Amino acid sequence: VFSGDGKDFYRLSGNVLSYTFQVKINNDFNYEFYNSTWSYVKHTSTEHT
Amino acid sequence: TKVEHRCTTNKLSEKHEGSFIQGAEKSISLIRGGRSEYGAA
Repeated sequence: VFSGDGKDFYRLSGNVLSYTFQVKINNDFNYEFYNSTWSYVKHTSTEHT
Repeated sequence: TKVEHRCTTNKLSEKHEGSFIQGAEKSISLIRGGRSEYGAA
């Protein structure tokens, strides 16, 4: 068999029903992010004379 | 003679800030045919 995924002839056993070098590539990506920020300020003043 | 004079005050302030950013990305891909280095790429 001539392959083609590597460009080389190879020899198969007489037993094997089929051997084949067609490629399939399957990719799955999942990315998930969150960023949170809170800021708080308070001031109080009380006075007399 | 008797005299009295008086004053009083109360005061406040507040401030806030907030942020929230959220994101999702997904990809799904299939390749058939080609050679594994370039199909990978």
